[PDB]
This record gives sequence, C-alpha cells and structure tokens, in this order.
Amino acid sequence: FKDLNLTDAQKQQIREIMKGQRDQMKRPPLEERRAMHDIIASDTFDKAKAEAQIAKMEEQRKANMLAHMETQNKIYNILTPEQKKQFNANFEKRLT
Amino acid sequence: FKDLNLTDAQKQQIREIMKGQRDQMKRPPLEERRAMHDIIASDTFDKAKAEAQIAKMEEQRKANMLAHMETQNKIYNILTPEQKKQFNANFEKRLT
Repeated sequence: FKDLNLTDAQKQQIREIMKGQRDQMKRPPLEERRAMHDIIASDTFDKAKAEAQIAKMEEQRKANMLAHMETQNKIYNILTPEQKKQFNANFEKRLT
Repeated sequence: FKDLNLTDAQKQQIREIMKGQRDQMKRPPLEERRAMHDIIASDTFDKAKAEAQIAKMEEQRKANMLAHMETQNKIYNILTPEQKKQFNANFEKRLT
C-alpha cells in the first residue's frame, strides 16, 4: 500500500527489493500449520500445548517482522522527498 | 474462511463467541504504530531500535495468538461431527 506517482525506475527497483524479501522471509512449515490446526481441532483446548506451539514460532515471527521492516525501509529510501511526504501523510491519515 | 452449512443457532452462538474475542484481544496502541512507522521512515535503518520495538510487542502478539486460538476452538466445539468433518476436510485441501 503506497500510491505516490512512482516512476519506471523505482517501480522496478522496489520489485528487486521485494524479491530479496521473499528470500529473507522464512514462512512456516506445513508441520506447524498442522500442529496449530490440531490444537484447535480438538475435543478440548490444551493451553500448555498452544503456548508451547506459539513459543516455538517466536524466533521466526521476530525474524520476519524485522525483514519486513528492513525491506519497507529500503523502499522508503528510494522515494523522493515529496513522495516521502505523501507517504507519511497517507499514514497519518490512515490513523482513523 | 470456512463456509460449511451452519444453523441459525450456530451462526449466532459464534457471533456471541466472536464478541468475547474483540475484548480479550488487546489491539496495538497508536504509539507503537507510530514507532514502527518512524523506525522505517528514516534516513537509515536502526536495527537495535527495530528489534527492541519488536521485542516490546512480544507479550501482546503471544496473548493475541493464544486468544485467537481459544476462540477458534470454542467455535469448533459448537460444530457437529460432519461439519467438524468438512471443516478439517477444507483445511487439508487448503494446503496447496
């Protein structure tokens, strides 16, 4: 989400960045999915199992949030000042 | 995503359950939103500032994941066995 009258140069640059995003971003193994699922799809809610499962994903979610932040920053520093202006502006508005 | 063939009863019960969701789910303060933003919208990317910020939310993301999990489970235990059956069925086909 970012609608700032881009540029052919940038449109592509932020695409090359996106690519190196899909690679620093270790999404979750079917195993985990199945485990989450299984804890939910159960006669009763084993909380300890649930917490154990959410804790085993901590490190990963952390690394991903970080990668997402770097990436968003790299794109940001491809913007021009009036674009950074529009960018920030949209956000301050998107708080509503 | 789970269309299944409910019941006026179930449809409503899960609305009630959902209502008990919006109140166990501590949404994130404008402050933190602003802080994420600021770290990203910056001449340069301060990693320590980024990790500290992601760390500071640890407690909340966890509590929220947990709640989402209980809630999906209470919903589940309201279904009937052929719905529990479709439910699971969908999922296994949903990994693809």
